[PDB]
Amino acid sequence: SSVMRRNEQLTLHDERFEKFYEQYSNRLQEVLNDYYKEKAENCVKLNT
Amino acid sequence: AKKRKKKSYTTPKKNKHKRKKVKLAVLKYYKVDENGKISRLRRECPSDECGAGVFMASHFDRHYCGKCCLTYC
Amino acid sequence: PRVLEVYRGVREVLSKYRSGKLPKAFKIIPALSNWEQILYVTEPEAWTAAAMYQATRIFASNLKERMAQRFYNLVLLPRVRDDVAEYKRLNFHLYMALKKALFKPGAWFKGILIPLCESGTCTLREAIIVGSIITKCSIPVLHSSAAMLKIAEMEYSGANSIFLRLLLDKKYALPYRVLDALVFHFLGFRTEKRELPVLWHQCLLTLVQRYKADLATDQKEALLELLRLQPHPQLSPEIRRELQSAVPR
Amino acid sequence: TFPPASVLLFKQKSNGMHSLIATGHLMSVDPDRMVIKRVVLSGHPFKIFTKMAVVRYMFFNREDVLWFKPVELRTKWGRRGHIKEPLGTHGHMKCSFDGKLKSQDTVLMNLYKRVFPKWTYDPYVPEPVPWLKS
RNA sequence: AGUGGAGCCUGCGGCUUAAUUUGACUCAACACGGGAAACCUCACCCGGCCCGGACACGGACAGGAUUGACAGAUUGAUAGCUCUUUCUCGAUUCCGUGGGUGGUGGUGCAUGGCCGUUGUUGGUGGAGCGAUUUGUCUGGUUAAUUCCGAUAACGAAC
Ligand SMILES: [Zn+2]
Repeated sequence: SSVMRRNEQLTLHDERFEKFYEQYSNRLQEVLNDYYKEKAENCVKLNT
Repeated sequence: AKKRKKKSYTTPKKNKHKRKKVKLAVLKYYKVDENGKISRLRRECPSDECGAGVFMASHFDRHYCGKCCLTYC
Repeated sequence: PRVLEVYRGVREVLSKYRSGKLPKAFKIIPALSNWEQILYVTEPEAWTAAAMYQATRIFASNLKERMAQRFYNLVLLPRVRDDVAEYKRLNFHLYMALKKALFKPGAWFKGILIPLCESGTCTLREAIIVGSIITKCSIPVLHSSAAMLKIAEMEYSGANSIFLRLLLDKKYALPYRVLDALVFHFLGFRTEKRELPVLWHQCLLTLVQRYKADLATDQKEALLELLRLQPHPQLSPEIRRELQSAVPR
Repeated sequence: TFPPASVLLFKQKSNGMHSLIATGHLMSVDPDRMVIKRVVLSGHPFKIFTKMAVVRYMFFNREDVLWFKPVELRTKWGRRGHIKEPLGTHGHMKCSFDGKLKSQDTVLMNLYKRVFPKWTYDPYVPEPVPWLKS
């Protein structure tokens, strides 16, 4: 904080400074099964 | 030094593909009776985080979640 | 177990990725709890620039700004600094990765810009590239003003003035504490015996082109004293002219 | 007309006004005086090696390069060269030169035709209005 | 012993090709680019998607600007970078109009940062106004202004 200030002419917004300096499974196995099916479907070798 | 002529050549690239504009998509989520009771047309998501706010895309056979990709039958 | 070999497989995929769809296990990385372990399994140091662009795309698209901050600070920024240092320019995929990282500005400023500035070893080419990247992206006024306060309060390096100048070129409405910090930084350059480059003079010149209508008379005379003590044969008459023809309010 | 003869060239400007545009005299009368129209075509050498380059945008077909192959190319920076081969289906070509070309350089070719005046002779001339300044 | 004559292979010219990518042409051009290239290694060719800046002006956006996306239909490509499904994402904006206005530009010029130690021809002397010369040479010797010695030269550096 400095000493030379805005003096006059309005304050529109107050600004938030205390967030910048003050900062510092079934789906999984289903996706695994989908990945395995996709890896198996790259070479099908069975269907006619 | 020796400049260049800058050959112009006209190529029309005005036609570019954009997605369609959906207007007022909130109106089909809820149906309200004349008394004032709200009926929810779309299924609520029972997920870990996006509950009580997120609706389902209503497929021809199933429902789809638009934040965590939950699929039903 | 079975998860570990699948993530070794997608580690092998991401080391050679050029285009196309990624495996769905890669796209559900932010939704999982122990993301750091599987991410270290995927070995981000050996990733391809297109793969890291897609990773930044996924991580920026999925909220939770703290985790995006950690990804930008830990993985993306070291890759950018390594690619500028060796190739002397930034790759196309990594450039669009930094733009899609500026899709999330709060994690970007506190994760990419400010850590790079406080590292101290930021070169001039990195400053030019990152400043052009923030020039392209439209930035929120609050985040830009907070970052400008940050870079004004920091210790001086030659790369910092490029960032400050390209933030002043955004022509946003400035909070008055931010302008106080800027004027105090420049008046902190009043007694320095070090020869200052044309970059610092151009940053001061930009501050006088854009924000001369919101300067008090006392700090106006202080800036005239600053020009008197630290002159340039070319820019200082123009800064003096722009300070002389300024109306307040 | 047998020379000497004074020669004036006027332009019908607007509202029946004659504006003097050129003054001079009559040189010898002959139809065998060849008037040659030049057309200059420019191409950008975008793949430069030693003493030969790959140049584009001067042509856009492959057989245009074969048609104008015999014409010697010159350069805005003083080089003189000749078309060796076309490579692409587009108008990309290999061109040999006497020296090495700069990156900021442009290859160009001069083409010539003979042009004859248009028969728009009529002895009737409109009567001018008195001259005034705008 | 061969090579040059023969078959094969490789290199350079030339000839073909849409492309047959490329610097070097009697040693230092000639299996050099670690170059034994089926994808990369490729500098070449034929096609096809994508988007390509800031600033100013004019629109739209909170009656969502825009981001993310499961399944299926397409083109030569598992293109949510299009359609059916439009579900979420809360400004992080994208649509035209422009302009020696250009910047992750190319190139030249000037000057500086990171590391320590303190056979040629000068210096002085002699000759000539000067270009120049002497040193740097009769003889013997040595790869050699080297060595022995003579000596208007004496000492040296690389
Ligand atoms: Zn979802």
